[PDB]
Amino acid sequence: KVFERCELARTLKRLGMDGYRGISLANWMCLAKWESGYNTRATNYNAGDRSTDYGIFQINSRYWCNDGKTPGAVNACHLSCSALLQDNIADAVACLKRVVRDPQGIRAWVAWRNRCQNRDVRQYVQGCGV
Ligand SMILES: CC(=O)N[C@@H]1[C@@H](O)[C@H](O[C@@H]2O[C@H](CO)[C@@H](O[C@@H]3O[C@H](CO)[C@@H](O)[C@H](O)[C@H]3NC(C)=O)[C@H](O)[C@H]2NC(C)=O)[C@@H](CO)O[C@H]1O
Repeated sequence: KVFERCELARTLKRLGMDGYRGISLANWMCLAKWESGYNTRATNYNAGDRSTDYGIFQINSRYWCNDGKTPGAVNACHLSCSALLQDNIADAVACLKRVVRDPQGIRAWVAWRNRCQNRDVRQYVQGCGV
């Protein structure tokens, strides 16, 4: 499903996203916007290493989830990539929390790096009452 901006903001806040590991909700909002357009069914196949990015947060199948088709997969989230394609994003949020705990943190998300890092992201949560 495709979340409406404020609907997503409220869901993430409710799931403990606001300030997680020091990262703001607006930053998470910007990340989701540019990674998937708030679409939980979004998938991106990377011909290079044969890995795929899954869900609203576009989490990669080589290091975080298992899709059974990616070489050298690590499955750090100990979760099937299918759970990252659900309308209910609780599983995705739990894996995202694991992803960010690694050394490079939020820099793990290229779209966030390109369109959010070092920029003003206050607009993504404006008028959402979060
Ligand atoms: C959200 C998402 O799935 N993003 C993907 C990126 O996370 C991914 O980058 C790679 O992540 C792994 C795991 O964090 C990096 O290896 C970790 O790096 C630390 C410190 O360097 C090391 O101590 C860990 O052992 C190591 N993990 C393992 C299991 O080896 C890896 O270096 C990251 N790659 C790069 C190029 O920075 C990228 C690329 O795979 O894809 C995103 O979709």
